[PDB]
Amino acid sequence: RLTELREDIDAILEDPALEGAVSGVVVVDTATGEELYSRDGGEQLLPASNMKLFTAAAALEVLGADHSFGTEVAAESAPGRRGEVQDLYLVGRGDPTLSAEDLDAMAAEVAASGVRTVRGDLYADDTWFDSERLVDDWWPEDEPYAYSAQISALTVAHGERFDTGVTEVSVTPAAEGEPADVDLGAAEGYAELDNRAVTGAAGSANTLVIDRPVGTNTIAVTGSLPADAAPVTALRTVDEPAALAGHLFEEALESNGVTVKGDVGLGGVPADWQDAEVLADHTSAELSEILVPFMKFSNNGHAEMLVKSIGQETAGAGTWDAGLVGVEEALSGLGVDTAGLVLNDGSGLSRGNLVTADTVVDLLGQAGSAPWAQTWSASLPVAGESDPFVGGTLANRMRGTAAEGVVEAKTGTMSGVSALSGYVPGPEGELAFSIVNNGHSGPAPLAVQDAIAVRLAEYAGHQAPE
Ligand SMILES: [Mg+2]
Ligand SMILES: [Mg+2]
Repeated sequence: RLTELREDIDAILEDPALEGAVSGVVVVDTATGEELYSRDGGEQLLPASNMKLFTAAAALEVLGADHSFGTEVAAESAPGRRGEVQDLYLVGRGDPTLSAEDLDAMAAEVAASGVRTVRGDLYADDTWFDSERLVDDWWPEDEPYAYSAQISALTVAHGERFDTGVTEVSVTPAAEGEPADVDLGAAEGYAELDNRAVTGAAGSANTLVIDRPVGTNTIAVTGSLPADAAPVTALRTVDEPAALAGHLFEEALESNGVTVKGDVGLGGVPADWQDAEVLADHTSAELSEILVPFMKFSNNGHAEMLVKSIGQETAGAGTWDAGLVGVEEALSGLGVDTAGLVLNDGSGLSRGNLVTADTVVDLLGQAGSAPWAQTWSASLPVAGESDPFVGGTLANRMRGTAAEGVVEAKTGTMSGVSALSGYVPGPEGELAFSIVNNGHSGPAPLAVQDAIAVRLAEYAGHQAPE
């Protein structure tokens, strides 16, 4: 039965989609330690989003499953008779799930604590992390897109997926030949609008492009939207997530009867504030719950914020340098051999990252026997599951195969990089596998990945749901 599987995987790795690609494929029985399959296991390869596996493990190790994140509002002193304060600080400590709703709830707390007037300015404080918004080797053309959002300790998360540092742009067609209507969402009044888009004739081609040109906080909309087209919605990043948070909080204050007379900007709580008055605060859900939308949907901002939070925890430095060393140390401390790990970020977006398939499976084995194994396991996309919060990036892969409902694995993709690594829960024993592909010139080898993962599921005794 073992030689059957090995022959089968060997035949899967023959697929012409892996023409000129390197592939790290390792399968280990986690109960025995038996190496079921190993090809190019020690080879160093970009992991893409599989880097999140290391980040998630480390974050659970360093911060704990029960770790939560805080945001607060501070004035130099409490409001008096007149209910007045001077300057006001919204302070973010790295909550990657901070919503506009949470901002409104804090705005109400500010109101209810007796503030009627912010006579000075409103400042957005994200100094808990450094102001290095983007990893060096990340590509500037990626910057407009949600997965490349700027990293800040104070950032507003959009939606139930908590996509950080973005706004939702809605483009609605008007009459043919009239400008399309562009609604900027949260960044209305914050980001700049450059709407050059038109409504094309009904039945015409949709050529709508929504950009944020590099180094601006302008949403540039170009192209044409057909008169009869459904509205278009896209997540677009903004410059300075904290300042958008500031802007949104300003509106939340005005909405809860708090008049803000000054300006909204970045600034940190001054050193010379002896006893800052916390007028509002908010506590995130615990990391174990945050791990779900992070890992299911592969949230890049979450990963990076978690690296900086690790940096803060191990070193009081909300920093990639410190956080990445913190990941490496936490992984070593877990028994993981990190010899082949090059860490350049937490998300796996950076092309400076390296792993080996051996390292991943090493990690999977180590994570499996950890006190947080289950929260870690629960965060992983489950093959073929319809519920996006269950199936995540594997929602529409391996449906109607033995893998459906059983294989828990993290996906990874970008140009010339693809990865699938996780567990195949066995009525035999729990298998761990890592499939990392670099180089392939055409379609990502998702069917190869699925083929292996399906074969492993069958091998572990599973059968396709019908
Ligand atoms: Mg606004
Ligand atoms: Mg099943």
